[PDB]
Amino acid sequence: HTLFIILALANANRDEFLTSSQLDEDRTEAANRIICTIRSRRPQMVRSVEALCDAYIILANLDATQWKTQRKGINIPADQPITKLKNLEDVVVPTMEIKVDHTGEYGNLVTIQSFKAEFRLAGGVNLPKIIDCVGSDGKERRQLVKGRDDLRQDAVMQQVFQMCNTLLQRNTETRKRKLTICTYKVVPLSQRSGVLEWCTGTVPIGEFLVNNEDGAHKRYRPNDFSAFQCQKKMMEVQKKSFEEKYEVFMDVCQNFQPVFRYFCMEKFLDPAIWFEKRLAYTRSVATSSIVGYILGLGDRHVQNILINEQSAELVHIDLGVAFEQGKILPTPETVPFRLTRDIVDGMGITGVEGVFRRCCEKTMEVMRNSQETLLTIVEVLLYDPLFDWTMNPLKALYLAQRPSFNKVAERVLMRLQEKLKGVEEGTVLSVGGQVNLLIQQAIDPKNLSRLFPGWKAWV
Amino acid sequence: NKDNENLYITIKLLDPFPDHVVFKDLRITQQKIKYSRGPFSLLEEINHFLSVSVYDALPLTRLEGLKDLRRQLELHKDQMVDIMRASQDNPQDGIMVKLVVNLLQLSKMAINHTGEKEVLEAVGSCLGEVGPIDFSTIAIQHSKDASYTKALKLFEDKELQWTFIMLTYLNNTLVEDCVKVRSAAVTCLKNILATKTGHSFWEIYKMTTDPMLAYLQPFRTSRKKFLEVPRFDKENPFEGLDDINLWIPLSENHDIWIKTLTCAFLDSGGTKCEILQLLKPMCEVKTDFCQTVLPYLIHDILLQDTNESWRNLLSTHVQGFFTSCLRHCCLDKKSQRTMLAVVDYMRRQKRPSSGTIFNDAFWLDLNYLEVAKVAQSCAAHFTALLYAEIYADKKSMDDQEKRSTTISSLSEKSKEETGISLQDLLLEIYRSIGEPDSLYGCGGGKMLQPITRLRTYEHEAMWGKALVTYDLETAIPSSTRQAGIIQALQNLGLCHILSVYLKGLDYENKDWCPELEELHYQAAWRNMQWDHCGTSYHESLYNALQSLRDREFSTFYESLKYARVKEVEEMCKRSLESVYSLYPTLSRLQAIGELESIGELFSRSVTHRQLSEVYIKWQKHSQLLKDSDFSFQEPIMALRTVILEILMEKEMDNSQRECIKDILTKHLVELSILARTFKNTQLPERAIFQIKQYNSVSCGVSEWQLEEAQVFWAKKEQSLALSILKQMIKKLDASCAANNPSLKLTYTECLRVCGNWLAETCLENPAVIMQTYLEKAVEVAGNYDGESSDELRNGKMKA
Amino acid sequence: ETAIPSSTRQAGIIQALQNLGLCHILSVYLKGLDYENKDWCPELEELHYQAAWRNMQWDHCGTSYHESLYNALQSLRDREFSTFYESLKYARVKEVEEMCKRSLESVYSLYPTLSRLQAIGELESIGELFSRSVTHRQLSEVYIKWQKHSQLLKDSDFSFQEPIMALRTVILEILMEKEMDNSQRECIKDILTKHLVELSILARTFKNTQLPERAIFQIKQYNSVSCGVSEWQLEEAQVFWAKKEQSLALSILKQMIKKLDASCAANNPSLKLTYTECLRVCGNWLAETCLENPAVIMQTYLEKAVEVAGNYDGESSDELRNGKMKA
Ligand SMILES: Nc1ncnc2c1ncn2[C@@H]1O[C@H](COP(=O)(O)OP(=O)(O)NP(=O)(O)O)[C@@H](O)[C@H]1O
Ligand SMILES: [Mg+2]
Ligand SMILES: [Zn+2]
Repeated sequence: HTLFIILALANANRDEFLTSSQLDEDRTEAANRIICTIRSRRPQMVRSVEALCDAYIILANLDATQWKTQRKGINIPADQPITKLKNLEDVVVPTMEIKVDHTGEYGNLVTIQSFKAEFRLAGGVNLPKIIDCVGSDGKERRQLVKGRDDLRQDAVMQQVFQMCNTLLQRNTETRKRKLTICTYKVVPLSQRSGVLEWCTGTVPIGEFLVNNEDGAHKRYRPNDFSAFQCQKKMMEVQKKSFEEKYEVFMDVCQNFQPVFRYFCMEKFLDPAIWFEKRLAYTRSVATSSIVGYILGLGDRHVQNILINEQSAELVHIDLGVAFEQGKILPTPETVPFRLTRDIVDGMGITGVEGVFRRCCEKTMEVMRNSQETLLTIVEVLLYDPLFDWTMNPLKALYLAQRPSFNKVAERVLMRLQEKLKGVEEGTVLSVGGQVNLLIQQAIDPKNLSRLFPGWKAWV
Repeated sequence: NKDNENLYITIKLLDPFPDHVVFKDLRITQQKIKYSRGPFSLLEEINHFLSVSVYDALPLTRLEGLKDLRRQLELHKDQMVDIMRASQDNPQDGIMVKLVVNLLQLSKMAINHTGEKEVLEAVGSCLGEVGPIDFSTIAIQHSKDASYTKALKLFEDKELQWTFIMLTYLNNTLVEDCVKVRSAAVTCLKNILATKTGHSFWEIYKMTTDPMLAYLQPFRTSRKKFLEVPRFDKENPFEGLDDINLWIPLSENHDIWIKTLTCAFLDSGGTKCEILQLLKPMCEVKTDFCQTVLPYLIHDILLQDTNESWRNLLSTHVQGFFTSCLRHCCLDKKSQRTMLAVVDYMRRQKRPSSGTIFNDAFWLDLNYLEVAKVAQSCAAHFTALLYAEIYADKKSMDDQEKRSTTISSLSEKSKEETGISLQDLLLEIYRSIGEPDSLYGCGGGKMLQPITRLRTYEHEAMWGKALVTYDLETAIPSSTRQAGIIQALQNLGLCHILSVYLKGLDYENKDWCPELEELHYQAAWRNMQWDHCGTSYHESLYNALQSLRDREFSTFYESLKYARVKEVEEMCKRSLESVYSLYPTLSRLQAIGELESIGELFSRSVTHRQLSEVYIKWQKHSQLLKDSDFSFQEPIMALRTVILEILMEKEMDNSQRECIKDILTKHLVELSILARTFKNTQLPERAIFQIKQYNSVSCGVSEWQLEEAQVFWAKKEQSLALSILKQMIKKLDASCAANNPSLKLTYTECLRVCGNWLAETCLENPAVIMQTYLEKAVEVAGNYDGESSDELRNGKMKA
Repeated sequence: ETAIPSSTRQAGIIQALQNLGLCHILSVYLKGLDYENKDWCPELEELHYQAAWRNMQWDHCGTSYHESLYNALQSLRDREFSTFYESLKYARVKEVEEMCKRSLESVYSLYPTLSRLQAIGELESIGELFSRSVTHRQLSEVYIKWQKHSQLLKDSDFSFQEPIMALRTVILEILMEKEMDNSQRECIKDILTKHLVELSILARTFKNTQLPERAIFQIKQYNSVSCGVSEWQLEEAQVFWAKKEQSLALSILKQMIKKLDASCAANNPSLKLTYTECLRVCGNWLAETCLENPAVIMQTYLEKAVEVAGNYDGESSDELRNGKMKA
């Protein structure tokens, strides 16, 4: 659980080696000392893992821009050292979650055996490579390798989700409802490249709903406006008055009816199973929305949310924007979370009323009851020198593109503290009152109109 | 034949022989042939028990296995915690909940069979060992044959799947006592296997391994010319089915209705598939086959339907049948379930025209609101919920198309068109499901009527509000008016008030309905009113307790046996679809089991070791119910308090009754803690009073006194709680001198609690709180050197 | 607790039950005690007579206070005026007698007797109205006199005001159950409805929720639901709001507003005050609960109430002036 941690710090500048401030060299030198101490007693494990780490960095640095139009799988070039390495009995799979035991002896752990010769690609501004890792048991595991991006922020957000999951488990009110947050392992390897878990059996909500070829909206409502038509209209009214934006949004919403409720109907024909999956979906959305609001999660567009096909549970990815840094964007995020018409429509005929509202209240009570715990954890994160959670113009322009640190951290902590005590506009609000305000703000059509078209508020 | 390798596997899975001298030699052989690999844990015993069920469907043969399963559950309660700790990740396929469902299914098979009483008692005893443990699931799932599901995947053609299902049913029905059924079946096998489709089925299905292939070898024959099914062209194929009387005879004769309806479909010339026409002789001898084949026949007709003539005819006849159900006529539950299966089967079929699942749900032009009500009437809660959502979606699409509305608005149109309110319908569907959060989804319908308000108060444990509403409103029927009142009074304590209130009702009324027997007996045994003296649950419990006092053990076990059997029979006849329906039965069975366990201890001599083991067993099973609702745990705790008090009122000339007094005091403290967790204040106050009846105030303080301070703190009485603890601390300082290890934990906890309470109330400066309460608690637990304990380690951590 | 003496044990139980409503429960509980015990002590006799007249248990039939009150009410029922005044005279003379023998040093000691003497006086005052013909003018003057004396008790404790209001409800309801072939009983029904609304408001001020719910139920016995809404229905929404049931209160008022919009067309001056207040209350409740955006709350509830109160031009009134100020 720590050998990959230290190497990532020690391999901060190994990206250009294979192809600043005094704190950087001091951290790098100290990390090297730990590695030598680690290698003193177990040299075979250290040498084996660093070879695997180097292979990931070399694989990440591969350009591979020619196969952008290919979606069938590209054979890995023989020059990559990842193909040479096989049967690493001393390396445990970084993608898998390793249970922590009190004893110092680790046994019967799944180790890396080999890697498949075929790798896939995923859409985006960059081209990440999807590789398959074969464990000791012979079960294949899918890993996502990302280049030209920082993965340490995602790893930090994953732990907070674990703390939120751990807090929810120990309370009887939320443990009965099985209120949990979907998490995926993130293993940073350097300051520029990294590897993270690929959620098998999951599809983006945008891909399922507004796909050009076989989208849910097109299949169920052919006579309604197409996804391209709605996107084009919103961009036209972008440089217009607020009133013009509102009437455009209402016009688009009139000719765009949600069809997300059909996801459970076409995948779970059994009424008993269908009810369980719909209930799990409603609980997952309610739990994630409250936690995301508490942590100030932003940029929750269609491509940043994944839904499990087997379990119908939402998975949140791309957690770089948090702590209400989304309101600092040129187009502010006026919604605490995503509660669009598609999200509400998939909850059943009752909508937000019922399971969603009660689960949100139960989650808020747990958050309020663990305020001292939650505030302390965030305080540790906010003072991390390597945690670049603050917003910069380069990140702000990249997020929305079209064709004193101490004072900020204290303000964020104060804003988090007032949220956990229910203070919203200088007044004390109960758990039920705070939940109602959050639900109302998210579903308010006026707030959705001001939002960026890329967020797809109408979706 | 123990050494036989091919017979080795099956001899291991057979049910153990009954415990008798005649079955001695076979018993050691079976115990050794099964335990040859090694000892089996509790999980392995459960897995072994479930595997035997799928072999033979006779509950009598499983009587010994039920007793064996009871023994493992009783003496291995520690491993049930680990089993549940392994199943919260995937609670849908939880091993424990599958056992509960399997036992209940076995009980259903035992209904209307010889020797049904002992098998139900064994299941109830097995269901008494495991209580209403929170299974983290809502929908009950039934075990399905993996091989049967796998075999369906091999065939891609829909007709081939029809062939396999029929032959599998035909192969299954070759072993009953009836000879006409056997003769009719074998003729069908000869006819089906001689056709081209049957010939094509064998080639695909011969690759896999299945005993049915060997059974069907004699019937199959090789012929140059394939069997030809004659096709007749009726002048008007629709005249046979266009009869409202034929679709709804409903003369309390379901057997002839399904047979005539199936036969009419066969005689119609619409059917195209050849295998179906050959099923007529078998349909005429079995009603179950007619129900099974009917969805396939209806599906077959609509495939070659032209100009939507068959679709329109079937849509209006099926809808007419459903409308007849909404009347008040008086249709049998079997007929409605058969039509529901037809609707459910058609919903899973892809229409010939390209479309989605929503289009596939409308093979026939049907009003799903009526079907949902029928499904709710047939206790198909999840099926009704899905149908209601489909009905609402269809009308919303229809309204949008017509124009080219909230749940309250849509219900208004539904009432004025078909007489059924959609939002009202959704109410009992969610109540039948029993999920607490879904009740708030559809509550806007019927807000102001007291009945709807009363359930909300009872669900939220607002007993004071419910009690006022019950007294105020008079239009509510009297039978349920007091039923709430006694129920509300009991949850608030008020035992003396309830006793007088019950006496007042009996004075003013001579006619006495049975559901007031149930509550009066419930109050009589709870209040130890022993002078009050088919049989009901609380009647059996009250009778058994009096039998326990009078040492009448012969009737004490008989009354418990009758109660245990009676609980299962009422459990068998319900829907068995919602997990929340299992909890009230499991809790009552657990209470019966605990009383039965005490009977052997009561009958023989009383000793400290036996009582300590019972309390350890009680606490071991109690923590297994930590996630259970208070409504399912309170009756169990109430019985435990009573039976412990029954032991104390017994004569003890041995002067050892202090052991029972300590156990009762510890149990009542735990009851106060459990009630405090569930935001209840009346019950903890009553438990404290009961403790003070048997306990006094001495120099050495006790734990229940500290509990009283916590109870008063929960009652928002901070001055009372602080005064109790300050006096308690003052006595502790003067009494103990670092000499009593038992008082060390109480003194350390008391100082810590008082310091925390003072800090929260801001009634003392930080300097005094640390100097007098906080650091002293750390000091007391630290320098007393009373180490080598686990409770101290927990106490030191908190300090 | 059981170590407490029995004589005061049921005395507290009956008194606690009465303050929480539970009239049917108390009646059955009283019947149960009489069944299990034959000895009948005066202090239990005092409470049983108090419950009998409060619950109109007229079939139960020196003299004490509640005994005289119960006897006088039956005398009022039977038109036996000779004994009705004599019983009230004996009660009035008796009540002063205990006050004479006390210390007379604490002002708080005088309050229970003054409240009891006020109740006796009100019953005596209405006796002359009962004996002669019933007219609208006499009934209005009595209610105005009751209201004028009630505001003089605005600083009194609820324990000294509740018995007075309880007798007024009993007196008014006794008038309704009298035979009236003149078809003018609607005047008493309106007076009782107004009195019960005031009782609900007074009980709500003293942080009491059981009594306002009982008063609402009593109103619904003599009233129904029509196109034109009334004030007691608005009072029910306020009562449910005090019971920490926000969804129930909002649903009542939203249904009430929808009915008002369809029913009135700026034609009924009486419904103008109800419509303006109801929109204002619902908007304030929605704002506090944060269940609606500010734009809709102002557009639908707040500014609408101002528009209704102002643009309807139903001026020249004092209640409407108070309504506009609140709006
Ligand atoms: N952990 C994951 N599990 C499964 N699929 C993932 C995961 N992360 C990303 N994806 C997929 O990759 C697609 C692109 O997202 P991502 O890999 O984050 O690149 P991106 O859109 O460029 N994010 P960013 O680099 O911060 O701008 C998503 O739409 C998902 O389908
Ligand atoms: Mg993204
Ligand atoms: Zn009928």
